[PDB]
Amino acid sequence: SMMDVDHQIAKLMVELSKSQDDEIGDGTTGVVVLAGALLEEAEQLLDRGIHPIRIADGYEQAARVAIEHLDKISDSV
Amino acid sequence: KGAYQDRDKPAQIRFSNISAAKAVADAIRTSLGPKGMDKMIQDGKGDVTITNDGATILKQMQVLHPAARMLVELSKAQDIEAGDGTTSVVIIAGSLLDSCTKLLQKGIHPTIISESFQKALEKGIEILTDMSRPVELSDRETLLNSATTSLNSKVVSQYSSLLSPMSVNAVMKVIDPATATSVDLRDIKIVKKLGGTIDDCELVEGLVLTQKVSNSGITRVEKAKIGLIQFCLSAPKTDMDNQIVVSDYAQMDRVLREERAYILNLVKQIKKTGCNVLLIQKSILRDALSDLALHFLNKMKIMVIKDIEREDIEFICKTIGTKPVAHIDQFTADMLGSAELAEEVNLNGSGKLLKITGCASPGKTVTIVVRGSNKLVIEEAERSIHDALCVIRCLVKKRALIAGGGAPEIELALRLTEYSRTLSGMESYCVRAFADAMEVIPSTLAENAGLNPISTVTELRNRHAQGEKTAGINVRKGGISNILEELVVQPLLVSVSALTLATETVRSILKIDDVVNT
Amino acid sequence: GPLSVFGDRSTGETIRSQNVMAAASIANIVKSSLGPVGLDKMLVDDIGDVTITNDGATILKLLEVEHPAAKVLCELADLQDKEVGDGTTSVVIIAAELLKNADELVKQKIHPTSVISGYRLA
Amino acid sequence: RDNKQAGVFEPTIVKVKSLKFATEAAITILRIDDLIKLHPE
Ligand SMILES: Nc1ncnc2c1ncn2[C@@H]1O[C@H](COP(=O)(O)OP(=O)(O)O)[C@@H](O)[C@H]1O
Ligand SMILES: Nc1ncnc2c1ncn2[C@@H]1O[C@H](COP(=O)(O)OP(=O)(O)O)[C@@H](O)[C@H]1O
Ligand SMILES: [Mg+2]
Ligand SMILES: [Mg+2]
Ligand SMILES: [Mg+2]
Repeated sequence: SMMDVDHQIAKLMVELSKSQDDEIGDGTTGVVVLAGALLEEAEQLLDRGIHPIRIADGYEQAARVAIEHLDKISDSV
Repeated sequence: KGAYQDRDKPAQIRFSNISAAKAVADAIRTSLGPKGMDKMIQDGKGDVTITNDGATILKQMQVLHPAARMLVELSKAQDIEAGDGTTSVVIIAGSLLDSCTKLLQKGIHPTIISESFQKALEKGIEILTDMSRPVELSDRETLLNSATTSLNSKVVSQYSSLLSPMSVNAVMKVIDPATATSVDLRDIKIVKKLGGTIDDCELVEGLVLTQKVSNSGITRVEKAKIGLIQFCLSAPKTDMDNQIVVSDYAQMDRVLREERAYILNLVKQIKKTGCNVLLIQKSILRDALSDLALHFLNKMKIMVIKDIEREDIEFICKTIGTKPVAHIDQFTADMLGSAELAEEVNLNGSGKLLKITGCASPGKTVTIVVRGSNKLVIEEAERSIHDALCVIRCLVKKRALIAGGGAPEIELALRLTEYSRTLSGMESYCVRAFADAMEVIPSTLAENAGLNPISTVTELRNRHAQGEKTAGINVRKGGISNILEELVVQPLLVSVSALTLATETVRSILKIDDVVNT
Repeated sequence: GPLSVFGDRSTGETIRSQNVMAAASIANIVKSSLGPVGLDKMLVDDIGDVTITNDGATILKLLEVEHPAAKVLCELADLQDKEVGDGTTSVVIIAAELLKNADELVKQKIHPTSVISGYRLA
Repeated sequence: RDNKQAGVFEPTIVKVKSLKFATEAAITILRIDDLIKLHPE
């Protein structure tokens, strides 16, 4: 938020962190690191020629799998 | 907790170099393969250049980043050593660096990456040599197929049927196939003349000159005796300061007359040898061909071509058996060259050429006349013909042949993945990176062909694992096949040199940690 | 951005459309001077020097062309004039129309190599 | 109209060379998929 960004994708990342803070109040740095990592991997996938929408759909599939796995390995306090 | 690494500029510099290199690789990825297209480059001066050659493209685009400059030098080195592969080498280098990115991120040291890359390079040279098959220079079909493969990528590929046999004849005419270990492409002269079409390119066994004939009326000579003249046919002139002081009117008439007589004696000593074609070297500091000399030569029925350059002399002698004469005393019949014809041929109002065809001593020299409708297409035809000649030169150097269509890259990728699984450690990650990085050339071939790169490369990997090591991307069928049936072959030297030079350039760039502005 | 070349870069359909536009410009200059019903053109050389002509090679020589893909067609007219002496307008018109239709195919994603093979065969 | 009887004739070389040169030009221009225009100095 304090960062004087001009790039619109960086503005989207600022919005991402702000959203994590609004909903949760923690994770505001994890969300950004993870999104950057996902895009960095999509970079190689696009180099290999996959459609960015196919990449996004594979990401949705894997995200659903990871969310259910979190519900699975979770503990209660 | 080891050493904090208080400095981040080395890593920033590494990433900047990798980014620049990958940018160059990704910029020229489209000029790779038979389905690859050309780039137009307008220089700052406005000199236009259409080309498919990686070395040409990189040299012509005034790259500014240091790593990109180094890739330019890499492509030039590949052009020297093999003359073919100047795009594959840059793409391989860019890909190796783009993989070094994630390796560095994992936290591997550039020195470990460099050593593991050297290991992968040695194993890959082994693998490519195992894939290779020997070749006999007598295998004219193999030579034709190598040349056709080299030309498939260029604008002159519909003319491959014409320019591959010429590219094989030229080299096979300028080398002793039994003893030759290399070839000097300066033995092959290329003459770009506008006009006609690329289907008009020709292989002249004799000599071709752009210099004009000085005689009017004598354009054609049969049973031609040719002499090279490194002395001047004009009034005598000592190398020292010389004057002719006249003090009486008679000495004037005497001066004119004695000059006439000097010139006439010269041209008579020339005629007496049987010479009917006269090549005069270019002469500054003195008139090499005075009007009197031209008059006398024409009256004696001698064709005269002056302004021959002092750098074409060794070529002209090698070609038409002439011996250069620098003193009239040594101008005799044994210092001439016998040619069955010497003619000034016209090219459909698009200029004139002096063709000395037929030779009693045609010594290991040939000329290729490149025709064309545009300056750009002529220049690119010349470059492509040079690539074909250089492929034949690689075949002469190393009598070994490798399949094409990304078959060596896929086999390399596969066997180095296996090697990586066997060399467990932190070198395993780097060798696996080397393998997946070289797996990018097939991906490029597929993308440019118009296929699904992932599916195509997966099918290629699968068939090479099954055992079809001569399997590649058939842009004619649209998928995978045995590439030798499409006759896509290239010298082992090309792939080997590309790998070696790319690995060395990558290690050099990995040993860099700072940039200064001197 | 990543590529540090000190210049501009056109890529893909952008540069293909530009090349076709340039060729079309050159051909539309001369289309009106074709056949027994074609008409002549004035050309003024920035000083009041006047030139009347119907010869396409003359027109394209006198013009000051900036695009290289259009310089190609100008040189084509010059070459036709050198080797034949007639057809300098028809050759430019035909080259431009071939370029137009071939770029239409390349937009339909027929590979330019395939378009070129077909053109050579035809 | 029957142009052979009307007298509208052209040397074969005109049409032949027109076709060949136009094809060469079209191929050369179509081979271009990129353009790098360097800023003058
Ligand atoms: N007909 C073909 N089918 C499949 N691959 C081909 C064919 N012709 C050439 N290649 C491949 O294209 C690559 C070289 O193309 P080119 O654009 O000339 O790049 P380079 O400058 O690296 O030689 C090589 O991998 C070669 O095997
Ligand atoms: N009398 C005519 N009737 C119909 N068409 C004609 C006649 N004379 C010439 N043409 C056509 O005009 C076209 C072009 O003529 P012109 O513009 O004068 O020369 P070019 O285009 O060859 O430079 C040719 O296709 C030719 O067949
Ligand atoms: Mg926290
Ligand atoms: Mg090649
Ligand atoms: Mg006409």
